[PDB]
Amino acid sequence: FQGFTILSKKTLHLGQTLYVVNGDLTEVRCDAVVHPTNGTMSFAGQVGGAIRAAAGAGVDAEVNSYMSEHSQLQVTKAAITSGHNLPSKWIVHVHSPNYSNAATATDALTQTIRNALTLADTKSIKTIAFPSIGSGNNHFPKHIAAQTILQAISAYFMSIMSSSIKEVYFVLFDQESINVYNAELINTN
Repeated sequence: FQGFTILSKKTLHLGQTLYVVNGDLTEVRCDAVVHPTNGTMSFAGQVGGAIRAAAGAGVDAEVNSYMSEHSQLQVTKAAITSGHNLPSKWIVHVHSPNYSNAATATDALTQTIRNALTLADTKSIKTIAFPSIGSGNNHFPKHIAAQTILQAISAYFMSIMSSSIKEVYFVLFDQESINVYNAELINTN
């Protein structure tokens, strides 16, 4: 519908490629999209509302059933459901931490990203699209969040034998967040 622009692309040491893209996360054709959420797996805010709108009411049944079987999504943890009417096959729901005046806030965000990627590997996901995580309701400053997330991804790929994940897209809707991710990608290797 709206289309996309690729503002930056960078390949990491062992060949995974990260992209900073302007567009609508729910329009990307990829294996998985990331849904930052809370312990009750709500679809709230700009990103969560858009995901639910595009996925359709069918996702509600699946998320509600997931909680019947698995209880709430604990902080830093991830869970996968189908994407329903989304053009991506899976939704990776992640419970990101809130920012706090402690180094533990960035550690927890690192673990959230590591857990999301690890779970995505279990499905042999090849391409995965992230919104800007941690900025917004979780209140991380934008640069700190982007640094933490990009470094967690770089470190993930250097901490496993191999991964199915070949491409990671940061799909951002505002110039401010594009500028932040573009700047931090330069320091991501």
